[PDB]
Amino acid sequence: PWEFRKVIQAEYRERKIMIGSILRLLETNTVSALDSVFEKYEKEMNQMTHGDNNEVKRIYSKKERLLEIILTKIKKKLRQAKFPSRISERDLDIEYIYSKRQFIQNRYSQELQN
Amino acid sequence: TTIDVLSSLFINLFENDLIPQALKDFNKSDDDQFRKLLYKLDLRLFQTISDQMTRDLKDILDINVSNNELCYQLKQVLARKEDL
Amino acid sequence: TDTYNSISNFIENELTALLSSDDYLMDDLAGPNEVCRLLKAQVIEKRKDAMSRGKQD
Repeated sequence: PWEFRKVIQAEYRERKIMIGSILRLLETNTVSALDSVFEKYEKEMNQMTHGDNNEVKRIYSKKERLLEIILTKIKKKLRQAKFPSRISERDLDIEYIYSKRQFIQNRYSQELQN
Repeated sequence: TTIDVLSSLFINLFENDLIPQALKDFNKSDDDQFRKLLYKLDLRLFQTISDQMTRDLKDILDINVSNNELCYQLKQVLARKEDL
Repeated sequence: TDTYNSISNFIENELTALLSSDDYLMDDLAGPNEVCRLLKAQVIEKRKDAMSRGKQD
C-alpha cells in the first residue's frame, strides 16, 4: 500500500541515487511489461477497438498517463522511504544473472565430462 | 534484510492499490464496448507485472541459492576431480 | 560433446516452458474473464515450490 515510511519506520526498527537505482528498476520493469504483454494482448485489439487506430492511440496515452501520475507518486513516496545500499540494479536484472547462471551451469558441465 | 522488504513492499504496492484500481474501474465499464479496453488493458498490465516480478524477485531469491548450491555443487566435484 | 546443454534445453524450455505457456494460452482460450482469471490465483498457492530453479536443477 501507500505511506511507506509509516510502515517502513515501523518495520526497520524490529530488525538518493541508490533510491533512484531502485526507482529506475521499477521503470525497467513497468515499461517492459507495458510492452511485452501488450502484443500478447494485441490480437484482441482489432475486434474491440472497432478498427480504429485513434482508439488504439487513446488507450496507449491513457494507459501511459495513468502510470506517470503514479510514477511521480511512487517517486515522491520512494524518496521519503529509506533503504540501505545493498542492492545493485545490475543484480536485480534477470538477464545479467541468467547469463551468469548460464556461465555457471556451463562451467559445471565442462568439468562434468572431465 | 532489505531485499525481502523491497520484494514485499512492491508486491503489496500493486496488489493493494494499483491492481484493485484497474479491477474496480473495469467492474463498471462493460456496456460501452470500447470502454472495456482501458481498465482490463490496465488489469492485464499490473496483473502480469506482479506475475513476472514474483518470477523475477524470486528468481534472484533462488538464483542466489541455486547458484550458491551449484557453486557448492561445483566444489565437491572439484574436490572430486582434484582428488581424482 | 557436452550433453548437459541439450538436456538442460529439454528440461528447462522444451518441457516446463511449453507446459506453462500452453496452460496459460489454452485456458485463456477456454473462455468469461473472471473464471479463468481467478481459478489460476489458487494454482500458484498450491503448485508453489515446484518451479524453483534449484530443485529442478
